[PDB]
Amino acid sequence: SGFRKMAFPSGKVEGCMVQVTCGTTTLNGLWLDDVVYCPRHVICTSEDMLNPNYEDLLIRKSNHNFLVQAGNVQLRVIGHSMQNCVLKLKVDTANPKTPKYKFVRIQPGQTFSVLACYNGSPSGVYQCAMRPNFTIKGSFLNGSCGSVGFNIDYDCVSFCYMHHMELPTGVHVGTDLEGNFYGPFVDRQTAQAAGTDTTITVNVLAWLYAAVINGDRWFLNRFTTTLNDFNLVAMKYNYEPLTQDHVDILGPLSAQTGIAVLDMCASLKELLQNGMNGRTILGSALLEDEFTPFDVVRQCSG
Amino acid sequence: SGFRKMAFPSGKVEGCMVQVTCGTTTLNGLWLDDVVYCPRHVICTSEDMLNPNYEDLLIRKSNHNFLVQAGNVQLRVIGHSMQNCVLKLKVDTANPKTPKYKFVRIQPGQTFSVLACYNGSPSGVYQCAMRPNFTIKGSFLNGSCGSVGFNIDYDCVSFCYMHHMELPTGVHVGTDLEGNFYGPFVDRQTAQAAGTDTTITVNVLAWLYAAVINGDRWFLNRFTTTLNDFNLVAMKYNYEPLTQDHVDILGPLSAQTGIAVLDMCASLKELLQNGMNGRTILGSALLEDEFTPFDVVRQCSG
Repeated sequence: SGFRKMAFPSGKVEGCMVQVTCGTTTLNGLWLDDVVYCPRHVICTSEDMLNPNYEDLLIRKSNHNFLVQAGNVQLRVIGHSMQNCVLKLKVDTANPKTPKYKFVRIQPGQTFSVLACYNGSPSGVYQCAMRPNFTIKGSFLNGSCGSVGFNIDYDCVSFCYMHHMELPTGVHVGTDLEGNFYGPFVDRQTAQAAGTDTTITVNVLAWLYAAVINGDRWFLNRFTTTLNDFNLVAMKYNYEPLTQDHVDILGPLSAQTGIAVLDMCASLKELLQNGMNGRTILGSALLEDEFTPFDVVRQCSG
Repeated sequence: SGFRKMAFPSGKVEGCMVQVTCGTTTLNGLWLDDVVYCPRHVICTSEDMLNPNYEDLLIRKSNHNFLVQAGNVQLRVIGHSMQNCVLKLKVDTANPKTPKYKFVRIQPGQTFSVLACYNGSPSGVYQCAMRPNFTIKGSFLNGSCGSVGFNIDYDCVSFCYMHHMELPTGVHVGTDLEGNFYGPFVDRQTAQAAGTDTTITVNVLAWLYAAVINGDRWFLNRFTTTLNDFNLVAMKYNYEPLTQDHVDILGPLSAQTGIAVLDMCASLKELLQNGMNGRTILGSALLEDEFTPFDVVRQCSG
């Protein structure tokens, strides 16, 4: 037992991380087969980032302007291409360490592991959620751009995130591996509004189930509720509205615990309206929304 | 910016994890050079764990009773030995993936990454602290025994923990890699008292520094305190007493922030006596003690 915010083992991704240099700027890239993926702002000076014309800036670069280094190995760049906001550098060598992989565009509220890297070298791994407003609350310093987020499904690494920018607000934004930003953001150093965030209700419910499974039951109450009544409270507290799809996803956890989804909603309602009276749930004094129903089942069944 | 509970990249450790089977019991082992390390209770039935005589139980085993599997590879066991509470199985092949490594006995209050494994396969990685009372609050299911905790220092993996048991209280206990338990625990299924825990004060101070660095400054106050006055409050709140060694370790963080250690102690005092008034610090509604001063500096300087 016990419940931890758990990342995926990072080895498979560690083998794909490289350093990419173009003029003065250095950041991380992802080396899969004979392609290196990295943020296209690797081609920008710090002055350029105020208002870059990426097409013009890239036209001034040739294959040999891109300096790609895997550990001490140098890769030879034989093609370059811009797809949305990623650069794809064709290199002459297939990464011997390419895992089985897919590129996926995750949905807001889903979770993934981030391997934070600097200069193409891994620093740490942590689990995080794509917020409803498509930001992430990460740990990313200068040089972390191009670090990637992923999930693992048996043997297969599903890459879902490439880090591009820190907003002035301190939250993080980035793209899928086809270079499309999550959310309304652009790769330019301007004020950008993320817009209102909300709490991922189905994940909070999943974590309350996790808590019941682990012995934390103090929040179970004698009430129930309706979907529409619960959603009136969700709206007041800036929780995402609960739908039947969410109810369905919680089914297995409802079955394991013998607690009906709508009864758990009633417990949650009481916590929203009354707080936690200084108590804790799985060591948190707040309601945790960074576990999905799948995260909880994985962790509970090994 | 941003501050996350960050594990070390696990690849180097993933390559050393194997499955060890002896009679019916299967758990994880650590394959380094030509030795496999695993918990000695791999030789126990579930009945044996009430009161095992490990010497007698092992005398009934031969090299060929130990079934060691790395992925699909089978290792051949050519020697077996019990050191304290670990078994050391000599195998005929050196692990080609042995990283540079050391075995270390960490001190209470230090942190490490855990690669949680089942059947010799990695499931997840997370960061945790050795509690003052030498337990850990992990996520460990049946089959996770032999999973290991580690730190990485450049190229070198310092293994510090092997998981052995879940206490009835739900906390986790284990050994260093020489097989000596941390704390007063034994590898027997009996009630075992962990004894009073306390909060790792120097780590809470380190995390308040982390918060200042990241913009969370609301808790900075106009007071200061003495070491002895602060320690009178620490004792009341079951915080470890602060010493000058701890003050010294916080020096670099005091320097970066321009906040004297004793002034940060005064902020902490006020939080202990007044709570957090429903506020948060780095997204936590509680005082976090699972970051060491070194953890904070690593994360702040990449």
